[PDB]
Amino acid sequence: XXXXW
Amino acid sequence: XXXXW
Amino acid sequence: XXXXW
Amino acid sequence: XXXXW
Amino acid sequence: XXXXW
Amino acid sequence: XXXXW
Amino acid sequence: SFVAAAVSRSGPAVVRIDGQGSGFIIDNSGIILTNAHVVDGASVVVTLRDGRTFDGQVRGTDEVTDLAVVKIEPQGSALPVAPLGTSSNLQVGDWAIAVGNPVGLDNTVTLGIISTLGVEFIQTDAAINPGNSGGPLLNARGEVIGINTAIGIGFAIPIDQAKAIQNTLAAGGTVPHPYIGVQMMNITVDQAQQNNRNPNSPFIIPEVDGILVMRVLPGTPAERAGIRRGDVIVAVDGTPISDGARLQRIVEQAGLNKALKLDLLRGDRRLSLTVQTAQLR
Amino acid sequence: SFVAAAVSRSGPAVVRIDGQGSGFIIDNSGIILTNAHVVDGASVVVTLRDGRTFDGQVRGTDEVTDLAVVKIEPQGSALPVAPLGTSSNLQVGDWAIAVGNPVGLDNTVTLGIISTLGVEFIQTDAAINPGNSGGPLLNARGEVIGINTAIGIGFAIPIDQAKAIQNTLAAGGTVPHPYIGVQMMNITVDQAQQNNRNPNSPFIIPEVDGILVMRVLPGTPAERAGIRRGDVIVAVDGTPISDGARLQRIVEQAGLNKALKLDLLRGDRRLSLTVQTAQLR
Amino acid sequence: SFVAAAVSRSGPAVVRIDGQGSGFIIDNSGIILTNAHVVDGASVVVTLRDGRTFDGQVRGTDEVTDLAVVKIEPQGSALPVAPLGTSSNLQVGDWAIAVGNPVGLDNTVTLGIISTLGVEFIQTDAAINPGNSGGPLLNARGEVIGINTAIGIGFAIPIDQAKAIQNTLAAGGTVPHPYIGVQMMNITVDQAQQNNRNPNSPFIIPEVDGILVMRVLPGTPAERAGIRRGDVIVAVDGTPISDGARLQRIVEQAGLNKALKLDLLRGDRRLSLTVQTAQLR
Amino acid sequence: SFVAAAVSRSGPAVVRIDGQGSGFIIDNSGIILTNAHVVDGASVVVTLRDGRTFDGQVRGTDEVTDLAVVKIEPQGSALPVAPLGTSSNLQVGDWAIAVGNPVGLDNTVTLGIISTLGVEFIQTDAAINPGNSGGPLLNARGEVIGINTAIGIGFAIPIDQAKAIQNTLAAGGTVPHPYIGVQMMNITVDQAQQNNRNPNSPFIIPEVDGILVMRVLPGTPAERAGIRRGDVIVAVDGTPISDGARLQRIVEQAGLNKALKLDLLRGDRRLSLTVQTAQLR
Amino acid sequence: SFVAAAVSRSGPAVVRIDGQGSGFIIDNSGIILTNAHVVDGASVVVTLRDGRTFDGQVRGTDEVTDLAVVKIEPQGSALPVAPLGTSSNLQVGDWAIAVGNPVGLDNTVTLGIISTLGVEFIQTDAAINPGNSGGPLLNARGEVIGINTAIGIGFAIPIDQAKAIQNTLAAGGTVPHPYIGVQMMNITVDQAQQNNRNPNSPFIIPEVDGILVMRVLPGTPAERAGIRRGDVIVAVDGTPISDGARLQRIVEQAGLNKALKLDLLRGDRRLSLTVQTAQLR
Amino acid sequence: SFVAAAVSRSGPAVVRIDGQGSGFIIDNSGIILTNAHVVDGASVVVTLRDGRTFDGQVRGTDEVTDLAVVKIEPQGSALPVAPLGTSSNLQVGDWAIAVGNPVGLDNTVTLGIISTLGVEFIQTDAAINPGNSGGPLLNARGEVIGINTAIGIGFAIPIDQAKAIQNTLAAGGTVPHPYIGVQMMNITVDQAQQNNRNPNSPFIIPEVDGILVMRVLPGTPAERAGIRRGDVIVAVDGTPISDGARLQRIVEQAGLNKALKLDLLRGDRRLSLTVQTAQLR
Ligand code: NA
Ligand code: NA
Ligand SMILES: [Zn+2]
Ligand SMILES: [Zn+2]
Repeated sequence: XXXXW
Repeated sequence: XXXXW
Repeated sequence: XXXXW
Repeated sequence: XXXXW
Repeated sequence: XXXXW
Repeated sequence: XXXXW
Repeated sequence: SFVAAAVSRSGPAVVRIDGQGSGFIIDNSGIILTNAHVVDGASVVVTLRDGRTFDGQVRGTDEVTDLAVVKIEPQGSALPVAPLGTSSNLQVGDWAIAVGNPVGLDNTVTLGIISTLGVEFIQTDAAINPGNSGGPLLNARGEVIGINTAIGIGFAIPIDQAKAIQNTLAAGGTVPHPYIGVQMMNITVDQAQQNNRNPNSPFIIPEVDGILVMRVLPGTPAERAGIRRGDVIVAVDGTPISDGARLQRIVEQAGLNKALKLDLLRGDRRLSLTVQTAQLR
Repeated sequence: SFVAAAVSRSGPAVVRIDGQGSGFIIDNSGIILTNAHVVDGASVVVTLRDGRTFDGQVRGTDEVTDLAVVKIEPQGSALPVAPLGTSSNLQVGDWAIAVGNPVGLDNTVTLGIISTLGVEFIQTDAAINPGNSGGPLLNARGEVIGINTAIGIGFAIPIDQAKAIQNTLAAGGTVPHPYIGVQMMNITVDQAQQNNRNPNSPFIIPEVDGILVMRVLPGTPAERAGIRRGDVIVAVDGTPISDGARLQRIVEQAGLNKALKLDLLRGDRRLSLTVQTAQLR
Repeated sequence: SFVAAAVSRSGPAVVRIDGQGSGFIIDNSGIILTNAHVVDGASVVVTLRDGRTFDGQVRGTDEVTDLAVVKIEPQGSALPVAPLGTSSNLQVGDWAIAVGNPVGLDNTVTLGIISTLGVEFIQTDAAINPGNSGGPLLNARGEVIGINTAIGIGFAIPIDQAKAIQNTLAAGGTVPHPYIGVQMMNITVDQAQQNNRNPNSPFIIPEVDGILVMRVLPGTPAERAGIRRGDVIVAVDGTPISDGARLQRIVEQAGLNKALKLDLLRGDRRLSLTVQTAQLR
Repeated sequence: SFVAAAVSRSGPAVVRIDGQGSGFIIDNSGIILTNAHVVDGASVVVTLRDGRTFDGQVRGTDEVTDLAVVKIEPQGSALPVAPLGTSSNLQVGDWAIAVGNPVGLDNTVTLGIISTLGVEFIQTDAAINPGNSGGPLLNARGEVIGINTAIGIGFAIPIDQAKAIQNTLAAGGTVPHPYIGVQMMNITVDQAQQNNRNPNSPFIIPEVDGILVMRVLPGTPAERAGIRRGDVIVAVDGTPISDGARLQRIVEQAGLNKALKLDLLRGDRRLSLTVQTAQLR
Repeated sequence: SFVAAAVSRSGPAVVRIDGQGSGFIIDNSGIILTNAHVVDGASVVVTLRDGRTFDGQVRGTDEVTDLAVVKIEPQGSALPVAPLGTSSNLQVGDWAIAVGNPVGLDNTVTLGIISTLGVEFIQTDAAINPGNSGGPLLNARGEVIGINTAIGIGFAIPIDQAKAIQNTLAAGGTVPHPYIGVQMMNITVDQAQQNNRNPNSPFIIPEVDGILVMRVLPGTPAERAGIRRGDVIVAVDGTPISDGARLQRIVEQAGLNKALKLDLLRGDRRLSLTVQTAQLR
Repeated sequence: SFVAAAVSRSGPAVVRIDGQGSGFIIDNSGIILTNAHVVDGASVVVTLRDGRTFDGQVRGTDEVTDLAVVKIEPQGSALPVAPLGTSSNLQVGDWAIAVGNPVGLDNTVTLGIISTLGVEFIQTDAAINPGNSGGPLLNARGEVIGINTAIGIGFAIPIDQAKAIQNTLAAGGTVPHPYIGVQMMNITVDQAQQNNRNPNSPFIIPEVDGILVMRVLPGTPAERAGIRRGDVIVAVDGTPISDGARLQRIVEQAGLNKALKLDLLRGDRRLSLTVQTAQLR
């Protein structure tokens, strides 16, 4: 997963 | 607290 | 010298 | 500028 | 030389 | 030993 | 060399922007593309390859895409223009030419290939550095297909991407980047129940496959909606997800200030909250 | 100097042990105290201040107290003996003299005071180093009250402590150190519910004040009894605890291989398990 | 040990303040001295040596002297009080006892001497650390003569100094520290004309002996009065100076917001400006 | 781009192996080549470019050649196969294409040339990294000529090399690598007698040109045969040697457990010993 | 590969010079070009690609151009010769082939393009390293156009440059490099008066645009003529300058030991001095 | 404090020498002792505690003892003089007071004890630093017994040592320090034949106990006499030695330029050479 935001 | 063990 | 300030 | 020398 | 081994 | 010199 | 013909074609449009960095002129009006990180928030001096030092203002910026639109006033000789290509038909292994203008008189040029393709981002084994950041990445024919971005593999913002937000950054510089503020991770049952058997894991994941909220970012719609670390969003809408990439999409497909309900379980409890999408900044 | 009289009194009994380190002779039989970490598991050569190089064997070791008992065979001139004092009446601010024998002919001597008192451990602003580790820490009268331990504040194992396990390490070298394998922490409601309001805390603590299991050590009675990180042991026996120091005691008061039930809650669930105390190693 | 009697006398008044640090109670009202840097701007919990955890507020702070006055409410048993001595009669070589309370139950105590004397600042070879910072430095009789300040030589704010600004920090916490914002240096003709013969010195000093303005600090009365780097203040008032220490004095003897004319030459030009003294912050 | 046609030809056979790394399928049976260091001794999951996640076992490993043979079970669509070329006719300056599969869906591709030739090892200025290690190195036509090995110059194990030990690592994974355990060096009279005139050289070399034993490795046939550092093997068999590379050969031409006599002189003494070749491990 | 034909053409002339480095043979007489920094002042052994180890002497050196001319004696087989091209017609984007001989038997070869053009210096994205330093940089046809110089962008001394000083370094090795010893900088009014408004700038620049003497180098014609740091040379001859690059030229156009008057102002004073050009060393 | 009386007694004689460092006045003539490393070869300005800035010249230096004799001219008030004690009767554990003058007006004073005794060198747990280097180390009565030397244990050159070479450094500054240039080591049969069984030891020691020449220093009488590394001097004169400390003595007992024969064996060969003692420099 990455997420980021 | 310490714990240790 | 020191100055400082 | 460069200078050098 | 190398050796190695 | 020390040596030195 | 075929690259010489490409550099001869787009090279005269590649300018210096002064912290430093490169850019390139999009049309004779004086519209120049560069990296947003080339422009430290201010609004710079543009030097063309011929030595002409115009004076440019920063008409837009997208921080999250890292690209700006600078403007200069056409006077005297015609402003050289780099021909835009399209990045939607790029092949992995096609030639890539990174052109910069580090001083404002020459063009520094490196050669490589399209190392990988995201559409989303471009990789290349063409040497990309501060010397050409903001400058164009060309194909074998000399039309720009990317925008070099310095941080042996380099990155370039696709040109079809910049096309999209051009007019916006040309005008009022705010691009819609909806978000919620959750650093998520892909979780697997065989990672979950495997986690749940490590005595020193932070929290037991409630089995299943999904997106494990790894972090809630401070002052975000996800903090405000009461989302916690360790939570597992199972379904948005009714759409089951286990991808952390896929969720980033549906947010964006929803507007700004768009309420999205979130079915998630907190260890044992079933929990549904609605975040409202804010603008990433 | 009053310290000169102290060094003259215990100094000739302070020996070199060879990684390196110091030790001191406890009686004319050839019983020598030192740090366990001076003895790298093997069983060394002892040099007295007069130059006599005896040959010593390591008859015991306590790793967790970090102290060994070495033996040498009395021959020729009488083995000098350092007089043992008692550490149970030490005052914070009493003179402390750290004597070592780094070469085996002289005594290096530093002077300080009792910097703090644990009984449990001694602190001193007397310079303690590899040069005197295992050597004695004396009072103003020149009787040993500690055993220097190198790691401006130094540490010394109290002498009443070594007295306790002397005969044991003199004979079969295994001292009873019961344990369970849990790195705990003192938790407070006002730390707990305060934790429970940070969106990015690992696990919600179930309110209360207590011992928050911070870690379960691999291959320990606590891992074997199914204890997890994040657990909260509320009562052992029926005895409510919130101290991580206090729990270390009751374990020791129980024997080795002594079943101790543990009332603990896992988030919401009430959970009682019995660990069986093993020997720390 | 004579220090034991000193620790027994002032030690029970030495408290823990919780980033961390020590302090000591000045009278039964609950007035406690510490370092300003022990108090990170907020207004903390005070633990006495007996275990009593009062709740303290920070009634004052002097950042430039680095000392605060904390207040606690006397209840139950009488608050222990450390007797104040006077630092105006200190001798270089007198015993110095640094007492801290790092945990809130014991007192950690180090011993040294008065290493040097500024009145202005105290140096000591007594081990001074985070464990005793804010705590008192005592003489052989056990009355406080300084306030330990952590940053083998340690520093202590003299006690006569804290006495001066006690009532102020007890009440409204702003101490008069007039200043102008000039980092000066003592210059000598034989340093000046010696400078003036180095081809790569920044600026030629106009011969003479004096205070060479080395730097003008941003947003200061000296920047506002048009003082530049390289300037040489020859006379204030009519008083010729070549000391950078001496000038610091006359500023302070003048009030706050006190206009002081400055005769200075800028290379060749004679120049007189009036700075107005501001409050160091 | 000619590389695009090469990537289109071998690229679909390039797989992800999961520490991480790449590999490539040798035939439709499910035989995959990679680096031994991609396989941390265990026996991994294989992802094809199309997303198909098979499950692979490690049927062999050669640590000293650093290459493994993984096996997957063909099911559904035909396993894509990369066509093997031959490395025996490589020219220095021929195009080199390094293909990896770092994620399991795309192919990352870098372009370079054959930087140098050992047969023994391949060098290339094609960017070789963890992203393509174990993956294939192709020629302009798209047939594999090497196996990328990460450690601007990269290395690749020649493909003719892997061909040799394929069946072996396909079956029982032990390749004959005879050795004796001696780190040797080429010595020259004009290095020897030149050594012998430096007063601070370790040992005088007995003049001559040869292989100076620089080190005897612990637990090796050379330690067991009584070979020492500083020794000079003059003749094996009757074959005079001064090359440290050449000796490595004759060992290998002899079997495993093959007694080889060694004429060597120890300073002055003539000395003949027989080492028996062991398997490098 | 087209590079293979280029390496086949000039490669056999590329030799090893042994600190280490490469070189290449200019004609059958045994004239070899390399970097001056390959030759640590001494006068080395040359190994050809075929293994022939001649013995070379260093007949010249230019330190400031960093290039030497080595000589070997032709014997037996004809010395292979690399064909010289011309660097005066190089295009940015033309292929560049860096050939070295790191061992003396093979040729290590990297491929890139002409990254930028100074005439003055050549940049290339061809990997340039210790392995090929002193070796030739070729065009697509295989004639040398530069001399690799190690210090992803590399540098090469243009070949037309080496041609110029060949005969000189072939004979008596001293090339005319006139100089005065002043590290200058381009100053702008809008940098000057902008400097003059920073209170903490070293010296006020006397407005104007020009060359600001930033440093006077020790033991130089500029120190001897009384030039100081902070000075501003306005006109040499009568020629107004603001370029630090341009001044470097007119010096060189003047001979060695050539008096050049210098109109410069020192803050306020107008000042004219004559430096006499010395030889850079 | 007893130290206050000591500082009051010798303190006024402790001066600043200006790289920096301290010194102390030996008699009213203006004879000052310090460290040779305080004097960077030049011949400094002396500031007394009262502020009087005399001007001193360096009349001698012993580099290997690290101590200088400076001279100042007595004028006006009587030069304060520090009373010399004797270091031949020092006891380990006697008080030690390190006095420096870092500024030239105060005396910085630290307190410790005699940590160990070489006669040869003094150790102390009194804080010794650049602030007091060259300054005196006093006993409880305030007479100098050493000279602080900065490099928690500090070192001091004994005062009886400086007494010896005072007149010499007062006059012509060359002290007899005979030497030969051999870094030796104590070797033991049980270290030797133990060495001789490690296959990777540099050279086999010829059994025995002795002084193993570990290194021959460049340009020394030992290099000139043909001594090599690995050699073993068995007997000088006829005197068997195994001590590397003891040999240093007999050299010194022999004059300068004093031929000393050396019976030594080189592996197998018996070898006798005569070195001639030079002056250490
Ligand atoms: Na002390
Ligand atoms: Na390329
Ligand atoms: Zn101390
Ligand atoms: Zn490249």
